[PDB]
Amino acid sequence: QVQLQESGPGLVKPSQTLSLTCTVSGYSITSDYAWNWIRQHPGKGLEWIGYIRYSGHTGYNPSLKSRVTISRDTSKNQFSLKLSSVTAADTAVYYCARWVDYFDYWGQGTLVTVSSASTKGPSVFPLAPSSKSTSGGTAALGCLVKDYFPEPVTVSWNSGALTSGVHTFPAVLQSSGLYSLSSVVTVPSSSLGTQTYICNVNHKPSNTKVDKKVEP
Amino acid sequence: DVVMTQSPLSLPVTLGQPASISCRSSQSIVYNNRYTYLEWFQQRPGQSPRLLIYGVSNRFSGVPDRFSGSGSGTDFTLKISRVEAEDVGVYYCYQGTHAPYTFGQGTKLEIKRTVAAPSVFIFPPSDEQLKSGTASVVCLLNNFYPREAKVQWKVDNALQSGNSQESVTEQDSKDSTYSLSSTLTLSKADYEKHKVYACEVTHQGLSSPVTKSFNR
Repeated sequence: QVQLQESGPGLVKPSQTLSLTCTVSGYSITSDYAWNWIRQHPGKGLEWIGYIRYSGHTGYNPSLKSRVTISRDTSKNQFSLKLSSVTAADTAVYYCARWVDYFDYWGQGTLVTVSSASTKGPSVFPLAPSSKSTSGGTAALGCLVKDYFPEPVTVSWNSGALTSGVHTFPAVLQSSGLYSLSSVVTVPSSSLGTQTYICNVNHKPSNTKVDKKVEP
Repeated sequence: DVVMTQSPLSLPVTLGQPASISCRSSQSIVYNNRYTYLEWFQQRPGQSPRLLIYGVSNRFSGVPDRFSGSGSGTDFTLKISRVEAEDVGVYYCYQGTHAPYTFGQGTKLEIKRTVAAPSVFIFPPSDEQLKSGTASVVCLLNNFYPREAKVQWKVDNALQSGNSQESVTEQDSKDSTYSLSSTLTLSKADYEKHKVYACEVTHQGLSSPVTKSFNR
């Protein structure tokens, strides 16, 4: 029944101080155990950062010790990481985790991009089912999510209703330095017109939420 | 520091067959001869790591009993008796004995399965995207195996190069196939200049290359 959840800024500018917070549900930070921060360089392995005990004591990975502090707010059942003077090497997914002799419960992770650039919401274009997708049994349709920064973007279909057959691709970098991805779904050709398909895109750093409906 | 070394780095496994992952620490990670702090985690794409095994041999509650861990000293091992489709992911070992606590570099579990030809679709750019000045044409390759595919773009029978980028999904947790998108990006300017837009897929599952196209 334990839940951990990381919250923080998805974007931080170089040399600034990165600040993350973990909120624990269903167990008290004060009772027992050591509460940890771990990060994961994109497309790479995991690095242990440090912990704060139930007692408030702390220990850190020497590779980052001189730039970090961990601390807690017992009255909110939160504990936090602060990483000072960040660079691009500190771009990673950051994980909250409990250590009971081992890491049992983890948070979902938040991605942190260290960049000088400004947040940019995405354009959303429909991927239109053309007549050859139509003539067979099944037809393909989707959403193109273009020109955004930073990661990540969140796509669903019909607000969660549609899951089967849905492929949301990994974002690719464009030569414009901006991200772009596609999300596509396979559906029975007969249901077109009968059934409406909307892709629900959410890009939090630009506070963008689009709901484009795809028809031909 | 203590260096955890895993082997192999990528591990192909026929579905339903066994698999074993070796993790070797550069020093002893036994605490006092009383206990050894070694864990095994599984990480599925886009998810936080999941605990599988703690203290070398103990299976975490909830973990399917086809997972087991063993070893002692500097040489440990994780085993899957019968691999199932959802087992696909990356697996890390972790030493909690000597600070700074460290992870392995990960072993990627790839599921081998029978060759599967892709279902190909082509998408012409939305009217909307066109007004805004650019043209993105999308070719979808859906549910295929193996990963290696060759997508060639041909505009009015002329072969493109340097103006398209691919994106590939991870192995599907159910059917172990891949999906791929190739996006051709052109200025609205360079787009009107041509009529025939072709996508030519070459894959093991196809006897002859498949081409999906359109005009405008």
